[PDB]
Amino acid sequence: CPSQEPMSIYVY
Amino acid sequence: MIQRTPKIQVYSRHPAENGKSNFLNCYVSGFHPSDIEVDLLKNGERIEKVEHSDLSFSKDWSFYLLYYTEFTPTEKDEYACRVNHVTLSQPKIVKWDRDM
Amino acid sequence: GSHSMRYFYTAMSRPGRGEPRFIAVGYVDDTQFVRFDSDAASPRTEPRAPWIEQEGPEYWDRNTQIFKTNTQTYRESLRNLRGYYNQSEAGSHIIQRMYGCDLGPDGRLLRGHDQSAYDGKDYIALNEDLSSWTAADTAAQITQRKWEAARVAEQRRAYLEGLCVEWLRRYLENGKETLQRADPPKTHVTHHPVSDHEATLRCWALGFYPAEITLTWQRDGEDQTQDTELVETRPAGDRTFQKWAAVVVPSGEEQRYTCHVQHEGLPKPLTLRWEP
Repeated sequence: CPSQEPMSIYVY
Repeated sequence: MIQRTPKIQVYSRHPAENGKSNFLNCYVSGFHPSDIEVDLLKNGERIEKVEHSDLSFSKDWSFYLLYYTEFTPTEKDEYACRVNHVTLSQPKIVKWDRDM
Repeated sequence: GSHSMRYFYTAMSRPGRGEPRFIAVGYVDDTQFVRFDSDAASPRTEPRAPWIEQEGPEYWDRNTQIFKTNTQTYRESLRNLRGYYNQSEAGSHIIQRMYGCDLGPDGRLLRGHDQSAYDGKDYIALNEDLSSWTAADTAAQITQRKWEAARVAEQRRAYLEGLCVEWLRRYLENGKETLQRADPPKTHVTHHPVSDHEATLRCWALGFYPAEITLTWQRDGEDQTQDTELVETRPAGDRTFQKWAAVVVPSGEEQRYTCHVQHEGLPKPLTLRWEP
């Protein structure tokens, strides 16, 4: 199962 | 960019036996960027219903894809895979050799 | 034996041809099990191995939401990286991401991974400590600072040491008949005269899983590394892989040559010779 990643945390 | 040209292999899933249904594979790998055109040919003509794997990549970030279709090899029919990529000035033709 | 799970994300911009396309695939070892493609007619996470089909609707819904969110995040990230490199709006660019967990033969976490590339060049990577980053250049240093500010590494560590291993261990059990089955190679040596005083000896390994294999030629018990042609291991399309190694030998000297094969599925390593 992939990791849950909110955009506000994980954006480059 | 820094582009990488595809490696190409054309081969069968099972040992080739004339008159026996099999699968014709063209494996392209080591390429970047990911856009790539791959046709399988029967006697110079494009085979219609070819399927391919989902885009994935190796540890060095280069992409690979398997294109395949069912085929029944015979003594005379020639098979090949035609590849074009941005790194290539003209499509590359690699013929199927049952020894390779 | 040892086992790993990996997700591989590819986000590709294509100015003038719509929004960037996002693909995700998931593997356990050399077996793909899920895919997602933002270009699909109705994008949703879809099974690619039979042992994952038993997962319920919440699973597929969780995965699909996650990948739809990633689709939008990677679109922003592509716009950000274009900026970091002062690049034009005209060109196509690609971000690739890999992440996942490795287990040892006992089922214990051996290490975690999270790495990214931009246009096929390393960009940023989570260090083995699962705490600190290695950034390739001053652009990636911007991402590093963002990720350090948002405590991304700590969240990565939690996932990699937790859910990653948990779910890998589940898949390994559910797919045990295939994922934990090594199929040894079928092997043979072929002979192809080249000219009057040289022939090719080609050693074949067919039908094996996983893809890891060693396949060498020796002459008088000495490795023939520089003289061996060794094709990339290639998928047969039925889960198994194929490989060959070839050496051109002097006519009459064929028996001073041995093909050696190492693979998990083998009761013991093979030594083969051409058998006229």
